[PDB]
This record gives sequence, structure tokens and C-alpha cells, in this order.
Amino acid sequence: IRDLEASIARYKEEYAVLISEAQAIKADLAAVEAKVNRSTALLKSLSA
Amino acid sequence: IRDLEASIARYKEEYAVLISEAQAIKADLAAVEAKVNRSTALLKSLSA
Amino acid sequence: KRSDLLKLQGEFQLRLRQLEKSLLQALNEVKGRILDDDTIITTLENLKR
Amino acid sequence: HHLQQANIQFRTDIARTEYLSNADERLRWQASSLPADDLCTENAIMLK
Amino acid sequence: EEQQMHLNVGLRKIKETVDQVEELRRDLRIKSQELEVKNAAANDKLKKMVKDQQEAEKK
Amino acid sequence: MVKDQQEAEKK
Repeated sequence: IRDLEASIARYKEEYAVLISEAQAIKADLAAVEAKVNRSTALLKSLSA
Repeated sequence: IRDLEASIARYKEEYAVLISEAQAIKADLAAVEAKVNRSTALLKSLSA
Repeated sequence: KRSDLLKLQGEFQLRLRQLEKSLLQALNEVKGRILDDDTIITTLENLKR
Repeated sequence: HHLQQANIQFRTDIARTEYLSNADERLRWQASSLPADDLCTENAIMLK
Repeated sequence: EEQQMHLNVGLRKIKETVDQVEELRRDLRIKSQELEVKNAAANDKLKKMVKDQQEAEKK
Repeated sequence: MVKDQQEAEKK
């Protein structure tokens, strides 16, 4: 039981690390989406 | 069972949000540690 | 009022030419990546207004 | 007419004042007490 | 001549911006796929925790 | 989460 609890704790630490990486990717995705919208406005204006 | 699965999805989303906030706090803590170390070296040098 | 309106039109044309010169200088003086800095985007938002 | 006879290329659809003066200095001349006619504009162009 | 040079600088920035927009769209798709993959791995880890907890409760 | 998973497994 103690070994299984230690394995659960280590696996939940790896789970937290994976969620950290996924949410960093999500924040980068939001930044890229904002940059894409700004670049689309830039593309329209400088097309004019 | 469908309601339990929906509650599972909501609880895991709240879990992900809480882990996201905790890891943002951890990144802020690491930045604060770096600032504390730099400011302590600065304090020693400018005390001299 | 017509004289004041003509003065306003002249000031507006001066504003057009200042925008043209500012946009040319901004696009010429970066010497790098346009999409990197947000100062360029802020300046072009001012140009859009 | 002589340039047309000699086949020297010149742009017909342009005004002398607009070719030889900037709009900034035209506005500055109008501010500093100059009449708005084209002869006075040409005279200011000669004066500069 | 300098007016044409300033025009040519601006058009090169236009082509660079178009290429950067294409690269940003590709990177957006790549990051979305990476986020989905990491979410699937996180769900697999959650199932691993559930299975380990069930095994510990049974034993 | 574990309690809800156990309840769903039971029912």
C-alpha cells in the first residue's frame, strides 16, 4: 500500500508536469492567436 | 453514469485550472528567488 | 466659417502627409522582423486611428 | 512643342506648381501671406 | 530613387509578413496538436492514478 | 475525483 501510494504521488507529479507543459502550450497558443489576428489586420491595411 | 461522467469532466477541468494557477505561482516564485539572489548580491556589493 | 473649414482641410492634408512619412520611416528603419515587436503594431494602430 | 518635335519625353499631365513645389511649403506660403493663384505660386517657387 | 528604395523595403516586409503568417498558422496547428497529445497523455496518467487507487483499495 | 470514480464504479 505504501509503495502504491508513493507510485501514485510520483505519477501525479508527472501529471502536474504534463499539465504545466500543456498549459504553457495553451498560453503560447493564445498568444499566437492574438498575433495572428493582429497580423490579419496588418495584412488587410497594408494590402490597402 | 452520464451525470457522473459530466461531473468527472467538470472536476478534472477545475483540477487543471487549479494546477495551472499553482504552476503560474511556482513560476512567479522562481522569478522571486532569482530576484532575491540578485538583490542579495547587489546588497553585499553596494554595502561594500 | 468657410475660411476655418479650409484651414481644417489644410491641416488634415498635412496630417495625411505626416502619416505617410511616419509609415515610410517605420517600415524602413526596423531592419528586422516586422511581426516581432509590438511597438510597430501599436504605431500602426495609431496610423489606423 | 519643340520637345514633342525633338522626341524628348516629357509628362504633359502635370502642373508646374505641383511639380516644382511641395504641399508642405505651399501650405507654409499660404500661412505666410501669399495669394492662392498659380502665378503667385510660380513666383514663390522662383523666389525659393 | 530613394522613394523607390523605400517602396522596395516595404514590399519586402510585406513578403516577410506573409511568410511569417504562414509559418505562424503552421505553428498554431503544431501547437494545437501538441496540446491535444499532452492532454491525451494527461488523461492516460489520470486513468493510471485511478487504476492504482483501485488496486490499492482492493489490496 | 477518486471518490466520484469509486461511486461510478459501484453504481
